[PDB]
Amino acid sequence: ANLTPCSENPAYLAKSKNFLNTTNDPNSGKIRAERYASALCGPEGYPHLIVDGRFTHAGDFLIPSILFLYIAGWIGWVGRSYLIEIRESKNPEMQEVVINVPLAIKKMLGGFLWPLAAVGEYTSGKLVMKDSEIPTSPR
Amino acid sequence: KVSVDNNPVPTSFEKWGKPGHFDRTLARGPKTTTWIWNLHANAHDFDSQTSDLEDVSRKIFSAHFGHLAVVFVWLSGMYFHGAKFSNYEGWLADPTHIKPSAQVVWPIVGQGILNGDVGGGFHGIQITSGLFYLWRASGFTDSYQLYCTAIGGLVMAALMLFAGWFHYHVKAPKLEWFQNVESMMNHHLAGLLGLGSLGWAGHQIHVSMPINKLLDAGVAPKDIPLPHEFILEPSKMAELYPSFAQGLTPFFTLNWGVYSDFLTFKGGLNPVTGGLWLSDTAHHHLAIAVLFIIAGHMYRTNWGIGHSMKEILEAHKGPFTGEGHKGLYEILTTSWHAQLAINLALLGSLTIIVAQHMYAMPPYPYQAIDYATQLSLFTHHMWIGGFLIVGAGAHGAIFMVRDYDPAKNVNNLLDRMLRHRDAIISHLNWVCIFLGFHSFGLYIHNDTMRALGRPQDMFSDTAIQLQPIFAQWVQHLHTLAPGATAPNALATASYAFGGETIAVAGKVAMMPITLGTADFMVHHIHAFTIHVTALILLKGVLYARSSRLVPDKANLGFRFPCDGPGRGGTCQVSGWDHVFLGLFWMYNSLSVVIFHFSWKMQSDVWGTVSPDGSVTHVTLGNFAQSAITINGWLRDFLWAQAANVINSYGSALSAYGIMFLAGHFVFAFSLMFLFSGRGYWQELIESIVWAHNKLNVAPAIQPRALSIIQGRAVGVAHYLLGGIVTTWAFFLARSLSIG
Amino acid sequence: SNQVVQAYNGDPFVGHLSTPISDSAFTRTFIGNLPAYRKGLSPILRGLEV
Amino acid sequence: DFLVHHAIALGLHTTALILIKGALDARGSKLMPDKKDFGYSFPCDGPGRGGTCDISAWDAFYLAMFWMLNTLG
Amino acid sequence: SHSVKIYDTCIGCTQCVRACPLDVLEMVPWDGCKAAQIASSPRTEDCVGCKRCETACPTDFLSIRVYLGAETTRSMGLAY
Amino acid sequence: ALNRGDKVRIKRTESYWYGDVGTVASVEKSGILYPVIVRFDRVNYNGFSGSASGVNTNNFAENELELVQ
Amino acid sequence: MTELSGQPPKFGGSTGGLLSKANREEKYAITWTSASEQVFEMPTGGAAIMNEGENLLYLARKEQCLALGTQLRTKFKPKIQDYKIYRVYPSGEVQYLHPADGVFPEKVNEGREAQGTKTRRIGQNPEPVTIKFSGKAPYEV
Amino acid sequence: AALYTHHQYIAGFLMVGAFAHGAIFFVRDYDPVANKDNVLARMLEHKEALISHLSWVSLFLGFHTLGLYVHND
Amino acid sequence: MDGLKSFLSTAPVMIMALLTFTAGILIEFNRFYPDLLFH
Ligand code: CLA
Ligand code: CLA
Ligand code: CLA
Ligand code: CLA
Ligand SMILES: CC1=C(/C=C/C(C)=C/C=C/C(C)=C\C=C\C=C(C)\C=C\C=C(C)\C=C\C2=C(C)CCCC2(C)C)C(C)(C)CCC1
Ligand SMILES: CC1=C(C/C=C(\C)CCC[C@H](C)CCC[C@H](C)CCCC(C)C)C(=O)c2ccccc2C1=O
Ligand code: SF4
Ligand code: SF4
Ligand code: SF4
Repeated sequence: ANLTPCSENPAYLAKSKNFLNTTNDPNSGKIRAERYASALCGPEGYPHLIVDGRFTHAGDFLIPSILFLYIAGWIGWVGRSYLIEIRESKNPEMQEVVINVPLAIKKMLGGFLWPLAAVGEYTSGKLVMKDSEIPTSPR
Repeated sequence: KVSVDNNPVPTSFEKWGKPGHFDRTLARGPKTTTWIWNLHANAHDFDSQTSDLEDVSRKIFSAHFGHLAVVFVWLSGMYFHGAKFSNYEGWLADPTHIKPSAQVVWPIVGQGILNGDVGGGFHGIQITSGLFYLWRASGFTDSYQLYCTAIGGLVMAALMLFAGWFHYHVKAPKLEWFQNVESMMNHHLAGLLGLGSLGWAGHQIHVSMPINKLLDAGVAPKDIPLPHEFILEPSKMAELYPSFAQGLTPFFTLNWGVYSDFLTFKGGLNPVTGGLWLSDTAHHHLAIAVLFIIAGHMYRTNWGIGHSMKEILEAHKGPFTGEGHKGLYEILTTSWHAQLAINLALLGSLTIIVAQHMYAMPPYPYQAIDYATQLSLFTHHMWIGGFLIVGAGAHGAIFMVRDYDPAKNVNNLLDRMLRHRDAIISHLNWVCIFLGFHSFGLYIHNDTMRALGRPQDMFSDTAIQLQPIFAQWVQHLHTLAPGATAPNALATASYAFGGETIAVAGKVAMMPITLGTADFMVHHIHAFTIHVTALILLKGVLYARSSRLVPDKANLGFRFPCDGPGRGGTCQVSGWDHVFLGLFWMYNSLSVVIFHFSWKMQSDVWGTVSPDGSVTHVTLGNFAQSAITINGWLRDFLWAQAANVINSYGSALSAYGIMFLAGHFVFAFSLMFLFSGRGYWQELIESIVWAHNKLNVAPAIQPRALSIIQGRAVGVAHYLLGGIVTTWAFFLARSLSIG
Repeated sequence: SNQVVQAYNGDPFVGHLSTPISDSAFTRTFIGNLPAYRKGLSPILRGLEV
Repeated sequence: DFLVHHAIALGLHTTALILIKGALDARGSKLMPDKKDFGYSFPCDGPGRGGTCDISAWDAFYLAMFWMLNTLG
Repeated sequence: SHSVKIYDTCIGCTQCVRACPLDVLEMVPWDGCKAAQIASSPRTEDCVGCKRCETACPTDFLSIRVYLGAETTRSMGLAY
Repeated sequence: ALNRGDKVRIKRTESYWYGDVGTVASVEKSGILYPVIVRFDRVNYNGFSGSASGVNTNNFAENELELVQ
Repeated sequence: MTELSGQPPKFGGSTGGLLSKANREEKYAITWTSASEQVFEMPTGGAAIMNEGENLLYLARKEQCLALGTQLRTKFKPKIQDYKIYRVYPSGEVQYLHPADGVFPEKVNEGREAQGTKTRRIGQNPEPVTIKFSGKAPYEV
Repeated sequence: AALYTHHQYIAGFLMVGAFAHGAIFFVRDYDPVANKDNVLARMLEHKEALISHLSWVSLFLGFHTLGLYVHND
Repeated sequence: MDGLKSFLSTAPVMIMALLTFTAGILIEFNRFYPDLLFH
C-alpha cells in the first residue's frame, strides 16, 4: 500500500502530541496515541482501515464483523422463535403488545445457540416456508 | 356552594395492563398496528370517551394536577441544577466578566470538550435561558437557598400528585362546581393573580430591594446579610430606605407620598446593573395586585352584589349584530373546547407580548448585557406564543364539529358569523394577496434593481424611500412622554423609543431603535404572514361545519383525511388540515419575526461601547441598506452570521454544529412524510410482510402503514422540529460567539 | 325592526346580504348611476366614460 | 470517495426500488388489483381500505423523480 | 359522469346505499345471495365520485366500483 | 362440500387472503353464488382511514378453495 | 311533481346560498312536512327556523339537499321521512328526483331495475390489451 | 463542469423515463395469456422478492453510510 | 400488584428498559476502554 504506518508518519507524530482526553482518565490521549500506532495512515495523519480481507488487517474489519454477526443473529433468533411460541397461547395480539417477560427472558438467555439452531431449522424445513402456502399478492 | 361526590373511581393497578380501555374500539384487541397510533391519538380525547360533561370535567381537573406536577419537577430540576452543578455564587462574585453555566457534562466519548471555560476555572455548558438573572432579581445569594427551593418544589410536586389522585378517586367535584364560572373568574382574579402579585410585591419590598441595593453598592458575596435578617432587624432595612422608619401607619391614613423613596416611578433602566429598577417593579407588582383584587370583586357568587355574566351578554346587542351575545354564556359553560380556544389564543398573544416586552425593557440585572440570554428568551417565547395561537385555531374547529349545537344559538353572534363566512374569508384572502405583493414584491423589486446595477430605482433610503411615519411619530411621543404626558416619570418607558445609550460593562444594553424603510418593509412582511395564518385557521374554524364543496363535514368528524377523489378531489378539507397548514405558516411567520429581531438588534442595538461615546455594532450597521434585499438577507445575515456555527469545532460551541446539521436532517426527513401518500407505503409494507412470511417471522399484529392524518401529522411535526432546532443552534452559537 | 342588515331582495336563499355597504340607498343610487350601470345609454358612451 | 460512492449506490438502489416497485405493482397488489383497469395515472382510491393516496404507478414515478434529483445532486 | 359498476359479489348488506350522500344507489331484488337483493346505480349522472360507497362494503376487494370517468357540473360538485 | 371448522387455502387471486388459510364458519344453502363463509385471523384493509381493525369473515365460492384440513 | 307548494322557512339570509348558477343552469328544492317549529342547521350555513307544515327550501346542489334530508331523518325525534327533493330549471320545469320511486332506496321494492350490474367478479375483468384501440373502457366491455 | 453535470442530469431523466414507460407497458400493453411462463411473467411472479431485496439493499447502504457520516461528524 | 407486573412488561417500558441496559453496558464499556477504532 501507498499509506505510511503510524509508527513513522511525520504528520501523525506531530498530531499525537496533543490528542484530546476523551474520558476522565487524564492519560487517555496518550494511550490512544500508542494504541493507534499499529494502524496505517494516509497523508493527513488519520488511521485508515484496510478492509480487503487480508488477515494481517483483520483486526480492522473482520474481528468486529463476525462479532456483530453473532449479536445480530442472536437478536434475530430471539425475535423469531419467540413469535413462533406465541403463534398460539390463547391470543397472540396481547402477547405482542404486552410481553410475556419470563418467556422473553428464556429466549434472550437461550439465544446463544443460534447458528447451530439456524442450520437445524433450515434442515428441518421449519425455517423457510413453501412458495405456495405463503400469502402472496395477486399478479 | 361545593358539590363533591365521594369515591367515584376505584384506585386499581389492573387497568394499567390493558392499554386502550378508554375507547370502545381500542379495548377489543390490537388486530392491526394502527391501533397503537390510535392509542396515542385518543389518549387525551376525553370528550370521545365520556359524553356526560361530568366525568370529563373531573378528568380534566386531575390532568391539570398531573401536568402541574410535571412543571414543578421541571422547576425543581432548574433550582437543583442551579444549586449543585452551577457557578451561581461564582457568577455573583463577578457578573460582568465570567459567564453562567448550570450543566456539567460527563466525559465519556469525548464530550468533555463541551465543558468550556466559562470563567473562573469552572467548566460546563454556558446556559442561555438566563434564569441566573432571575435569581439575582429575586435575591438568591448562595446555593443552599436554591437547593431548599428545589426540595420544596419536589414536595409540592408530590403534593400536586396526591391532590390529583384525591380529586379523581376519593373526593371528586360535581358538574355544578365546575360550572360556577363567576366564582372561578373572581377567585382567579383576586386570590390567584392579585394575591400572588401582592405576595411578590412583598418579596420585592423586603428581599429583592435591599439585597439588590447593597449588591449595586458593591458588597461582595459572603458579606450580604441573610434575607430574613432584614425582617428580624428592621434597622438594617431602615438604614437603606428612610421611609421604613415610618412603619405601617402612613399606609392606612393614605399618607403614601412619604413612601416615595422606595416605590419610585423612575422607569427606563438601571445604569449600574443594566436592568429594571427593583423599586419600580415592587411598586408595579403592588399596583397590579390592587387592580386585580379590585377587579376580583365584580361577579356575584352568594351575596347579591356583583355581575352575573348572563345579563352582561344579554345587554350587548346592536343593529348589525342581531340578537347579540344571547347564548354565549350557555356555550362557554357547557363546552371545554371553546374555553380552550379562547384561553390558547390569549395565552399565545400573552407569550408574544412577554417576548416583545422582555427585550426593550430588560427586567433582570445584567440581562441586556448578555446577548445570548436576550436572544434566546425572545425567540423561545415567540415560538411558544405562536404554537398556542395555532392551538386556538384548532380547538375552535373542534368546538364547531363536536361541541356546536345550532338549536340553542339562533341569530346570535356565532350564527351570524357562520352565516357570512364567504364575506369574511374572501376579504381576508384579498388582504393576504395585497399584503403579499406589497411586502414581498417590494423585496423582489429592489432585488432586481440591485441586480440590474441601478441602485437609484430601489426601495432604499437613498432611493425611493418608504418612511414609516406612524411609528416614528409614536416614538416621538414616547420620547416626549416624561414631563408632558407622564410628569411623575423620570425616564421613558424604554430606551428603545428614544433617549441615551445605556452602557454597563463595555456593552450596550439598549439604545434607540430608529425605523428606516427596511423596518417598514419587514413589518409589512410580518403583517402579511400574520394575516395568512389568521386566514388558514379562521377558515378552518368557519368552514368546519359544512361548505359548498362538501356540505356533510360535521358528520365526518373534525379529524378526517378527505371526502374522496370526487368533485375534482377533496383531500385536506377537514378542520384538522387547516391546523396542519397553519402550523407551517406559524413556522414561517415566527422565523421571519425572530430573524428581523436578531438582525436589527445586532446591527442597530448591540455591540461594544467606547469611552468617547461612539458605538460600534456587531455587524457594523448592515440593516440600513442591505436588509431590503432577499440576497441581502441571504448573504449578510444567513451566510455571514452562520460562520460562527460553521467554524466552531473542537471548542465549547461544538454541539451546536451537530445540532445545526441535525435540524437540517429532520427537515429533510419531514419531506418524505409530507410529499408521499399512504398507498405507496402500504403497497411496499405488504411486500415486506411477504419477505417475513417466507421466513415464518411475520407478526400476528398486522403491520401496515400510517394513516393519512398520521402521515401529515408526522410530516408537520418533523418539519417544525427540524426548522426550530436549526434556528436554535444558529441563534445560540452566533450569540455565544459574539458575547 | 331596527336591524340594518337583512336578506338580499327579500328572499333569504340567494347568497347575498342587503347591507349598508351592499344594498344601502346610497350604494344602489351611486353604483346604479355609474356609467357601466345607469340606464338609457349606448355602450359606446358608457365605454367612453369608463 | 469510498463513502460517497456508497452514497451513490444508495441513491441508485433506492431510485431503482421505487421505479421497479412502480412497474411491477402497476398491474395490481393487495390494495387494488384492478389498477390495469384504472389506467396509469389516477389520484387515489378514496379514504377507504386505509386510504390509498399515491397508489398509482405514476405516483411511484413521482417519488422516484425526487430521488433522481437527490442522487444526481 | 362517472360509472358506478356493481359486481355479483354483493351480499345485499345495503351499507353502500345508506352511505352514499347523493341517492344514486338503490336496492333492487335479486336471487343470488341470502338477503336476495343487490345494489344498483341508475342515477349515475348525480354521482360525484366521492367513493364513500367503497368505504362501507364487507367483501374482499369491495363489490362496488366507482370508475372516475368524465366530469360535468354535477360530477365536479359546483355551486356556481 | 366442506364442514364447519376445517382449514382451507384460498385461490381467489384478487382478495387480500390469497394463499392464507381460513376456517369455514358455515356453508349456506345452495342456489346462491358464494355460500362458503370463511373466517380468518388476519384482517384486511377495510374501513375508514385510521380504523383500528377490518373484517375477516367473507363469502367465498366452491371452485376457488383448496382444502388442507 | 311540477308545482312546488310550500312556504320559505324563517331565515335571515346567508352568503353561501344560491349563486349565479341558479338562474342560469339549475337549482334544487327540498319540500317537507314539519310537525313543530323547531330549529335546523341548513348546509348553506347557520341555523334556520323550520316553519310549521309543508315548507320549501331552495338549494344550489343536490348534495346539500341530501345532507338536509339526512339531518331531517336522523337529528329529530319526530323523524321527518316524507321529504321530496326536486330539481328546478330556469325554464320552469320541475323534475322529481328523490325519492322518485316512492319508497326510500335503502329498502327493496318491486318495480326497480338492475342498472349497472355486472355478472362477474373484479378479478374476472378483461385485460386492456385485447381492447387496446376499440375506444371502450376495460370495465365497460 | 457544466458539460458533465448537464449530461448526468439528462441521464437521470432518461433512466426514470425508461422505468416510467416500463410501468406504462405493464398497465396498458401486457397480456399474461401470450407471455405465459416466459421471463416477463416469471419476473412478475416474484415481485415481492425483488422489491423486498431492493428494500434490504437500500436500508443496508443507507443505515451505515449515514451511520459512518454521523460517526465521523 | 397483579397489574403492575403487566404494566412493567408492556412494549414501551420493556423496550426502554432494554435500551437503558444496552446504553448502560455500552457507556460502561466505553468508559473503562475508550477510543477503540479497531482490534
Ligand atoms: C433526509 C431525509 C430522508 C431520509 C433519511 C430518508 C430515508 C429513507 N427513505 Mg426516503 N425520501 C425522502 C427523504 C428521506 N428519506 C424524500 C424527501 C422523499 C420524497 C417523497 C423520499 C421518498 C422515499 C421513498 C419513495 C422510499 C424512501 C425509502 C427510504 C428508506 C430506505 C433508504 C435508505 O437509505 O435506507 C436507510 C437509511 C436511513 C438514513 C435510515 C436511518 C434513519 C434513522 C437515522 C434511524 C435511526 C433511528 C432513529 C434515531 C429513531 C428516532 C428516535 C426518536 C423518536 C427520538 C430510508 C429510511 C424507501 C423505503 O422506506 O423502503 C425501503 C422508499 O421506498 N424514501
Ligand atoms: C426481531 C424480529 C425481526 C426479524 C427476525 C426481522 C427479520 C428481517 N427483516 Mg425486519 N423488522 C422488524 C423485526 C424483525 N425483522 C421490525 C420490528 C421492523 C419495524 C421497524 C422491521 C422492518 C423491516 C424492514 C423495513 C425490512 C425488514 C427486512 C427484514 C429481513 C432482512 C434482514 C434485515 O434487514 O433486518 C434488519 C431489521 C431492521 C432494519 C428493523 C428491525 C430492528 C429491530 C430493533 C429488531 C428487533 C425487533 C424486536 C424489538 C425484537 C423482538 C425481541 C422479542 C424478544 C420481543 C429479515 C428477514 C427487510 C426485508 O424485506 O428483507 C428482504 C426490509 O426491507 N424489516
Ligand atoms: C392547553 C393546551 C392544549 C390542550 C389541553 C390540548 C388538548 C387536546 N388537543 Mg391540542 N393543540 C394544542 C394545545 C392543546 N391541546 C396546540 C397548542 C396545538 C397546535 C400545535 C394543538 C393541536 C392539536 C391537533 C392538531 C389535535 C389536537 C387534539 C387534542 C385533543 C386530544 C389530544 C391528543 O390525542 O393528543 C395526545 C398526545 C399526543 C399525540 C402527543 C403529541 C406528541 C407531539 C406531536 C410530539 C412532541 C414533540 C416534542 C416536543 C419534541 C421532543 C420529542 C423527541 C424529539 C424526543 C385534546 C383535547 C386532537 C383532537 O382533538 O382530535 C380530535 C388533534 O387532532 N390538538
Ligand atoms: C416560496 C413558495 C411559496 C410562495 C411564493 C407562496 C405564495 C403564496 N401562498 Mg403559499 N404555501 C407554501 C409556499 C409558498 N406560497 C407552502 C410550502 C405551503 C405549505 C403549508 C403554503 C400554504 C399556503 C396556504 C395554506 C395559503 C397560501 C397562500 C399563498 C398566497 C398568499 C398571497 C400572497 O402572498 O400574494 C401573492 C404573492 C406572490 C405570488 C409572491 C410574489 C411573487 C411576485 C411578486 C409575483 C410575480 C411577478 C409577476 C407576476 C411575474 C410575471 C412574469 C410572467 C412571465 C408571468 C401566495 C400566492 C394563501 C392563498 O392563496 O390565499 C391568499 C393560502 O391560503 N399558501
Ligand atoms: C468476507 C468478506 C467480504 C465478502 C463478503 C461477501 C462477498 C458476501 C456475500 C454475501 C452473500 C452472497 C450472501 C448470501 C446470502 C443469502 C441468503 C439466502 C441469506 C440467508 C439469510 C437468511 C435465510 C436469514 C435468516 C436469519 C438468520 C440467519 C438469523 C436471524 C434470523 C433470520 C431469519 C433473519 C468482503 C469483500 C465484503 C470484505 C472482506 C470480508
Ligand atoms: C414512510 C411513510 C410511511 C410509513 C411509516 C412507517 C412505516 C412508520 C415507521 C415507524 C417505525 C416503526 C419507527 C418507530 C417510530 C419511532 C422511532 C418510535 C420511537 C422508538 C424509540 C423511542 C425506541 C407512511 O405510512 C406514510 C403515510 C402517509 C404519508 C406518508 C407516509 C410515509 O412517508
Ligand atoms: S389523494 Fe388521499 S387525501 Fe386526497 S382525496 Fe385521494 S385519498 Fe383523499
Ligand atoms: S355495500 Fe357492498 S355488499 Fe353491501 S349492498 Fe353495497 S355493494 Fe353489496
Ligand atoms: S362515489 Fe359517492 S356518490 Fe358515487 S356511488 Fe359512491 S358514495 Fe355514492
